[PDB]
Amino acid sequence: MSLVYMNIMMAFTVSLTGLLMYRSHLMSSLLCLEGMMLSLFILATLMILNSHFTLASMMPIILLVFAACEAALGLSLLVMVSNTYGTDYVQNLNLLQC
Amino acid sequence: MWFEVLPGIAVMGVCLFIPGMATARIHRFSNGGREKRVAHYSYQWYLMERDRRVSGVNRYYVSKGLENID
Amino acid sequence: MNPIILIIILMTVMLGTIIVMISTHWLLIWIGFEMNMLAIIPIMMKKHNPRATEASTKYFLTQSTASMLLMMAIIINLMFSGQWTVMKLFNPMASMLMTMALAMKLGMAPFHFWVPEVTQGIPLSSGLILLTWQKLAPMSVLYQILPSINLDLILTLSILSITIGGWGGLNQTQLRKIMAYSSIAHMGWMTAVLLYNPTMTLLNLIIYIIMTSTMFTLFMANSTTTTLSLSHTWNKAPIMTILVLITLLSMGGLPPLSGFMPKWMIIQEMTKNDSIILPTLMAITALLNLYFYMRLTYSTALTMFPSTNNMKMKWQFPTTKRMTLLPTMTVLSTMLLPLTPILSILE
Amino acid sequence: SMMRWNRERRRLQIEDFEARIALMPLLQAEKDRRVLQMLRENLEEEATIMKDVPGWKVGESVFHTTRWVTPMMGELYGLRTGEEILSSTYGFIWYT
Amino acid sequence: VAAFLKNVWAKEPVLVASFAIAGLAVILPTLSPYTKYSLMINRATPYNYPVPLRDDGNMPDVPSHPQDPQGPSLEWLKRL
Amino acid sequence: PFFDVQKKLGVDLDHWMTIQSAEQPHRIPARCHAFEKEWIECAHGIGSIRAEKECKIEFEDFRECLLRQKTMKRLNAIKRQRDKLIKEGKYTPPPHHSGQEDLRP
Amino acid sequence: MFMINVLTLIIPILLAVAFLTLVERKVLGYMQFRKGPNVVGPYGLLQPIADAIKLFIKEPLRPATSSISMFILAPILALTLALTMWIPLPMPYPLINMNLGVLFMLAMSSLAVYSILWSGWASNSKYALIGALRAVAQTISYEVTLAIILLSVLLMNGSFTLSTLIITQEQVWLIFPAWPLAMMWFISTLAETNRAPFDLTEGESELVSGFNVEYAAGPFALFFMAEYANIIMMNIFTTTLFLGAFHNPYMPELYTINFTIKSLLLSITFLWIRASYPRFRYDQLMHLLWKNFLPLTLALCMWHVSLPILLSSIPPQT
Amino acid sequence: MMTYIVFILSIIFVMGFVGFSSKPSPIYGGLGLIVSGGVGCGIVLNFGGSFLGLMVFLIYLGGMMVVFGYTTAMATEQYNKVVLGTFITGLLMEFLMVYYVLKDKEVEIVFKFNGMGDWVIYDTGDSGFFSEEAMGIAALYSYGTWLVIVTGWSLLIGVVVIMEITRGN
Amino acid sequence: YPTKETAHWKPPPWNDVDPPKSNLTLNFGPQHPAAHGVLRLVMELSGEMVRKCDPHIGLLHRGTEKLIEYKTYLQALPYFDRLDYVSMMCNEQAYSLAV
Amino acid sequence: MNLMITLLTNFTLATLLVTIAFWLPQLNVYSEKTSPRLPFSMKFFLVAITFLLFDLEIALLLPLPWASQTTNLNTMLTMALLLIFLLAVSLAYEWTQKGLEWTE
Ligand SMILES: CCCCCCCCCCCCCCCCCC(=O)OC[C@H](COP(=O)([O-])OCC[N+](C)(C)C)OC(=O)CCCCCCCCCCCCCCCCC
Ligand SMILES: CCCCCCCCCCCCCCCCCC(=O)OC[C@H](COP(=O)(O)OCCN)OC(=O)CCCCCCCCCCCCCCCCC
Ligand SMILES: CCCCCCCCCCCCCCCCCC(=O)OC[C@H](COP(=O)(O)OCCN)OC(=O)CCCCCCCCCCCCCCCCC
Ligand SMILES: CCCCCCCCCCCCCCCCCC(=O)OC[C@H](COP(=O)(O)OCCN)OC(=O)CCCCCCCCCCCCCCCCC
Ligand SMILES: CCCCCCCCCCCCCCCCCC(=O)OC[C@H](COP(=O)(O)OCCN)OC(=O)CCCCCCCCCCCCCCCCC
Repeated sequence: MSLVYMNIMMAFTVSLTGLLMYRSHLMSSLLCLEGMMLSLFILATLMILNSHFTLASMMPIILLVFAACEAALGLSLLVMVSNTYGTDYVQNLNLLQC
Repeated sequence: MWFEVLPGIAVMGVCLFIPGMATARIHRFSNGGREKRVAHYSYQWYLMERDRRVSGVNRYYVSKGLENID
Repeated sequence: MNPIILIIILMTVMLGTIIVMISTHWLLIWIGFEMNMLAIIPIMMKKHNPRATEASTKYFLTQSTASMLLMMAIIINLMFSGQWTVMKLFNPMASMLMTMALAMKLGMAPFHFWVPEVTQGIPLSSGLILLTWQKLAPMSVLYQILPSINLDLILTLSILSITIGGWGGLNQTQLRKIMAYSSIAHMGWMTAVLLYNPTMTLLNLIIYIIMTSTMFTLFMANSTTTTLSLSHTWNKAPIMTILVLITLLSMGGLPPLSGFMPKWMIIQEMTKNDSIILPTLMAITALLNLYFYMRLTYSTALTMFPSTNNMKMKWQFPTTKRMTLLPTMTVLSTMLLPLTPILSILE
Repeated sequence: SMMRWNRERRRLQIEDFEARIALMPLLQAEKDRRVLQMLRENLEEEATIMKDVPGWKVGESVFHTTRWVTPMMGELYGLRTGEEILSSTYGFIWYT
Repeated sequence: VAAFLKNVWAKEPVLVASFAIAGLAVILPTLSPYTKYSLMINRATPYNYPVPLRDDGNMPDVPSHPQDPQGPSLEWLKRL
Repeated sequence: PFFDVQKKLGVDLDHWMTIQSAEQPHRIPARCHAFEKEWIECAHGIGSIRAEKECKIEFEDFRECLLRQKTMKRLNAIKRQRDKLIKEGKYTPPPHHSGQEDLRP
Repeated sequence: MFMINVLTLIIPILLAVAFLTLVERKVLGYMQFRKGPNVVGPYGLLQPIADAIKLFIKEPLRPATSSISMFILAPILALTLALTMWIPLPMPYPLINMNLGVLFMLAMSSLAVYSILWSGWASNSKYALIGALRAVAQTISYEVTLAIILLSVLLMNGSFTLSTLIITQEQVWLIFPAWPLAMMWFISTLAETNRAPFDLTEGESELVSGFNVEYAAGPFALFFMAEYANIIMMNIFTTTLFLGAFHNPYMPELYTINFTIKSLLLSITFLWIRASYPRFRYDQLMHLLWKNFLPLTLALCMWHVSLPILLSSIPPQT
Repeated sequence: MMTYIVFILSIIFVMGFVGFSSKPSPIYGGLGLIVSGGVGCGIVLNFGGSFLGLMVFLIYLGGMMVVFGYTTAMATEQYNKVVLGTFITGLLMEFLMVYYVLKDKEVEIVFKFNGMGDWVIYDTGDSGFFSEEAMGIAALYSYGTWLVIVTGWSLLIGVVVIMEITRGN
Repeated sequence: YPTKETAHWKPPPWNDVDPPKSNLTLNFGPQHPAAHGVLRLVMELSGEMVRKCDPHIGLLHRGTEKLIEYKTYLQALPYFDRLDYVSMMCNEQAYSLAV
Repeated sequence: MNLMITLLTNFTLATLLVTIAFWLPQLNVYSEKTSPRLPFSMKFFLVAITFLLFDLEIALLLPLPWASQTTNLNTMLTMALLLIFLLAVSLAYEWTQKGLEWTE
């Protein structure tokens, strides 16, 4: 198929493995999540513009709005974690092991 | 008095006058003494590319009228 | 929380589940999961302690990852089909990604690793919502995509969910983690029969929701979050020990109870399709679930653990808790096996 | 004032659109002859190139139907120069 | 309804102007005589091509030419 | 649990964005409108199991309309053979594939 | 030939920014019963040249930075955005005649707060970062009313095209149907550029602007000239947007002189507002946005949605 | 080179995702995602999605990454091996993919992909006096009634949800 | 079942509430030091609010009223012009009335 | 392509002026100068999230000048006034539960 679709899929998998392998921060996890969303936006837009399928032109707007509201919810969770512990480190969020 | 600010306002006004007058004269120079063809929609680009093909000299702004038909 | 805000947020959770159930467009499916997650996050943070914030953060991360994989599966479906109908998928890669995403939304193993922690970190009513109501939307999407679901993938997820939900609860003394590992095992049981007969999937889902709602309603009525606090029920409310006895003997699949009905109908439909080894391994693995159920019954009803002196003050006070549908949910989770051919209404 | 002027602007838009509509049959005829010219030239150059390849069907449809399929950008501007390619494939997008 | 309105126009005139402008925006197209003409102008704007019809023999209301009398006219748009 | 509330109440919530052959704004046709219409009118009413085998040709034409993989593979073969004949010197490009012919309309 | 057009755009931008400093000091001089510069050049005309040569050889300030690369990129991004906000401006013809020039300018001005945020990250002060956060919150606050006022005005335009906005105002200035949007727009563009009475970084009501404080900052001249490019640009955009002039297609210089005179009067109006009022407290302009402008902006947004439908005055798309 | 402009922008997009996905810091992670959003927006702009590209700039980079940097300025304190090693690993993998698909004109990692430029797959038609993408986005109001209902309800619930969970009581 | 690995696991609290496990102090100065210029303030800020404001003075303490002790009355008069240096003849008049 | 040339020229002029302003004051060799977590505010984060949520509501409002051109004007006017009303109700709930406090 289209050569640019390979790169946008590989970008989604790169941001996936970034999100699927944490280093320290929850903010970097949310950045990898929104990079995944960015690659989803670009790939959906390239398909819908390529197809000349008219009514799905409003679909990437809905994706962007819903997932940025999702991102605001994630930043509020990060803010409550940082208000609890002082950092946004993922190793401070291990009380639920026992 | 208050008119002592008018040289600086005049220099600033000439500096604002240069870009628009410059792009108007460049659009008239680059397009056969006329305005630049505004192609916001694909029909306007379709007609513009048709003009580029029918002029023969690979220029959209070379207009062929009734002298071109028999 | 403001009760007006609580009512609107619970209506928004229900509305997201309804939008997943009734819509014919993949973007509306994704919208419904986004609405469901976005509304259920304050239900988890109702008490505002660090464990609820940790549980809500882990739940957000897992459901967000699942939602993005779901949208990627939808996007590959739009590649290879040019359309949006919620039906079978037109690519096995999109089928694998959507099966992984719905397994993450269910908390099936190996994506089960959030369910005991997130269930432990949140209150019992929100844990009830997470372990009963949130199972309805991804099982509906799995119900509509089953012509495209890979057999080996969903059966691997099912047997791994049954085995891990069996060996998980054997070490646990927290009641919410026991209910979470029971959730993992029962979601394995539900998806194991999905490609064979999804009416038995709906039967297992309904009977499991009734039994889980019974157990969480008993835990809310007794205000017990540990095994050892559930043990002090005999000196306070002795009927509740009988109810947790019959409900935990139900959830272990013992006849003549109604929790025998789902796994018996699942073995009944999988051996129609010439699978003998797989439901036998499933049935032998369910003995671990029944083992920690029997551990709970021994600690609560069949013995009497020693109590403290302050229970004498609570003898003088009755329960003012609105135990909504607890007798109805107790009767329907124990004495429904004579009505086993009622499953045809789900066809 | 904006009521009078936007009603006049809508009348002027309908005048421009009906000029477009009156010109569309001629442009459709020229575009039909354009794409058939380019496909016939691509077919002739395929006939003079794809001889050494064994089992090649010149002008073979990649579709199983015999319905006319709208030509793709590579199906028209594929064997041509890259300047013509760019002017047909990013001309309107890059235009000013 | 009279003393409260004067009190809130004294205290918070910004919000009174806001709810007044918003309320007129809501209820005024239902009382406007020109709302029909917006619909009529938007459906009379020819973005596409008026694809002709095969004259089977009996279509008296469809013209044979743009300048024919029968057909949807725009005298109301020129005149108003 | 596909509770088909839209067909029960008769309301249309999301059937319009569902396919490319639906009623588009200003009657804009999609690039695979005919192929998707043929595949849908083939596969309608006969179910998925009969639609995977009895509507395979319309589905293949519609997939090859969407992705254009056979077309790009054919153009790869033609361009590769053309570049090989340029490399072997046994071929010269025509004046209408060089930019020296003043195009049709 | 097109590069000549790009240079005749972007070099007179820098010259107009240089002499806006002189016009500011002179007009604030005479409005304060004094004079501005008149010694350095004839009538002070060599003041900006002298001041730019002074600032370009003055020592890098005292300290070092937290992030070096963002300390480099914040003036680069500020100057790049301040020069690329001009390219769709129709005067009477834009440089890049794009179909969505309004939305392009709103998007590139939404990108402008990263220079503030990266200059806050770059300085080693934990207090200058707080001041940068306050300025970022101020700017993204007033971007809301920028977007909604701009949308409400373009409901009478028909498109996002800036060149169509000259065609729209051929019968009347668009300040006459939309003067409340115009006055809230003018104050909101005044609050975008951190301009008085809303300049809290360059004034008091600030935790870090405090006499023997830390925070290595960049070359002040580059942020200063990006800021004045933004000021002149937003005044030309307001002139195009509300006070759009007469355009003869055969004589473009009439429209060019006309929008130039209106843009000069509107930039002098910025200079005349900053020399007339005390500064807001930070919560007072947060109040001014969220409890004064945004209710009226939403009310007028509903009004300018429903008004072309009830007047049958819907503008055309093309 | 100019015919492959969308491919070059896509390679810069993948390089940017490798840049921040290796996660040097949330600050430089945000910077890398900003540059990635810009080049992916350029990818979208070069097919004719002008409104959707300006939605990237205005909404994604203009609001959301501004809020991510705003929150990162309130989380971390200002002043490796795994980051740089994973960066050069992803760069080697991506340039090996580029070299393979440029020397072979067909590659199969998960799906088959063409080696020519993506200019071939466009349409040879015109839309008239409108952008089709603009009209399909304008149809959010007339056709997309239920979509606007659920999106506005989700945003109002999002406001209520953020005010509930950040209150701390 | 405790192991060698899961030996450090204490059981969770009863109400699932853990113990939570400050305010800004600012040294202040006037922005442009032309009007006051010699003011020092130690703040205790609480975000926006001010909890404690401690002015530190003596930065223009010159020991005027010890220098007066070694000078005559006519010599002590010009020290009063320099106390409130926008109120010169008022302080002159006050010292004049005292003498 | 004209846009990319213009952006490249603007970025090059910006980088050139930054290179001047970082290397030109190093020509005059000066002396070697030898002598020698932030408090989190909930209100700053809340005004940032309030911006982000209302900016998403603006992102819904942005196709209105094109949506006025439709033929389903009753539906379009209803959904337009409904989106601006939901933005107003979002602002009202942000008001009355003391969300807009001390950054009002
Ligand atoms: C574009 C060209 C220029 C445009 C004009 C701008 C040039 C003039 C600039 C003057 C200097 C301003 C310097 C900055 C000042 C900042 C402070 C300020 O003004 O705050 C704004 C003040 C703020 O209010 P306030 O602070 O004065 O009041 C106190 C408010 N409370 C009680 C909440 C504390 O006012 C506004 O917000 C008004 C904004 C514009 C109002 C538009 C009115 C439209 C009315 C239509 C009719 C309504 C009647 C009812 C409906 C009838 C329907 C038929
Ligand atoms: C769009 C338009 C933009 C315009 C931008 C610029 C605006 C201002 C234009 C210039 C205004 C007038 C400048 C006059 C400066 C003073 C000249 C002068 O008298 O300098 C005297 C000085 C010493 O001379 P000395 O020989 O000692 O004299 C004693 C004789 N008994 O001798 C000297 O200092 C040496 C000579 C210096 C001459 C400097 C002239 C001004 C240079 C400004 C730079 C930009 C100029 C414009 C460029 C574009 C247009 C050409
Ligand atoms: C194909 C299937 C389609 C779908 C079919 C139906 C599926 C049903 C799924 C049931 C999910 C139940 C989720 C929990 C109940 C919902 C309402 C709720 O949130 O109730 C909790 C509420 C909160 O009160 P609060 O004050 O917060 O309590 C904590 C102490 N202060 O109040 C309390 O905490 C009070 C304590 C008792 C609450 C008991 C609630 C039981 C609800 C479930 C009933 C059984 C399901 C219906 C019958 C079977 C249907 C299949
Ligand atoms: C119906 C059409 C659609 C209507 C919805 C669309 C509205 C568009 C404008 C958006 C406004 C968004 C924010 C609205 C918040 C309203 C609530 C409010 O602000 O209440 C608090 C306020 C007192 O404020 P306080 O608590 O003291 O705070 C310090 C400020 N000084 O309390 C007050 O100031 C009292 C405010 C209520 C009384 C106002 C009465 C106005 C009547 C105008 C004439 C009739 C117009 C017809 C429609 C009426 C609708 C109510
Ligand atoms: C820290 C990093 C560095 C920071 C400093 C530098 C970056 C920030 C400042 C520059 C921002 C660059 C923005 C580039 C795109 C702008 C949007 C755009 O292209 O809009 C114009 C136009 C859309 O309008 P329309 O008229 O519909 O299209 C033509 C149809 N006849 O569309 C067109 O005309 C399309 C023209 C072709 C496509 C142009 C694509 C440019 C290349 C990709 C982006 C490069 C910049 C990457 C970084 C961005 C910011 C992070």
